[PDB]
Amino acid sequence: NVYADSFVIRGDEVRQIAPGQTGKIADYNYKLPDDFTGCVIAWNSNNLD
Amino acid sequence: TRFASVYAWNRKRISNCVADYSVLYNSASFSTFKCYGVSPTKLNDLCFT
Ligand SMILES: CCCCC/C=C\C/C=C\CCCCCCCC(=O)O
Repeated sequence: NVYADSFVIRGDEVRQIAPGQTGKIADYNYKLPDDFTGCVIAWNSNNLD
Repeated sequence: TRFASVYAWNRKRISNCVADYSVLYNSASFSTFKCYGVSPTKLNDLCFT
């Protein structure tokens, strides 16, 4: 059951995309479960955005 | 305004206050934040000595 979720954030908030993290993004915007099975991918897009 | 040098680092005591770090969500962004003997998601329900 494959799903792909996409969005944009700033550079130093990429560390908050993990199962057990706290902060502005992990609290009010996007949270991952503790029993997560998947992969997390990010890359710089300073040219486009 | 000005921080100390690494060889002569500083140290101050914190006591008699309430730890509410949500007030930092609009002023400061941290590239590094790691905790060791506790979980980041449990800091809201504890008391410190
Ligand atoms: C100088 C006051 C010290 C605070 C009182 C001491 C301990 C309180 C408990 C944990 C420290 C809070 C970390 C704040 C930075 C995390 C911000 C974030 O969520 O990204």
